Amino acid sequence: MTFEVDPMDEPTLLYLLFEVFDVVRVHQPHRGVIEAVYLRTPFSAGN
Amino acid sequence: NGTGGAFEGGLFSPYLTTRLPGWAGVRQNVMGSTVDGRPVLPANSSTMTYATVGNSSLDSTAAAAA
Repeated sequence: MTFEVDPMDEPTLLYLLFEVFDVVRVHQPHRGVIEAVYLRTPFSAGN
Repeated sequence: NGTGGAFEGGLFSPYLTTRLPGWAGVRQNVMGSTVDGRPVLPANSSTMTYATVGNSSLDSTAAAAA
């Protein structure tokens, strides 16, 4: 992507957002062990 | 100037890969002042006299010393 922005003497910064899904699944199967799995579909952060 | 003169805008060359990383020191010549709770100017900049590491001196602790 290439943006064309009219000039400013002060060095601003572009702020782009890629809208994604940011779901979460919270599971607690015992007398308190809160286990959650995360999933950001397009921009996943997981090894 | 060098990237400008009479040509595409000063940001023509790159692909702007440097998604502004999350940490201090991404401001080249800001007279970054105001250590927290201390009006004293901490940094002449983030681009000088930082080889030598933190002053690590006494800021305002006076009640504990007494």
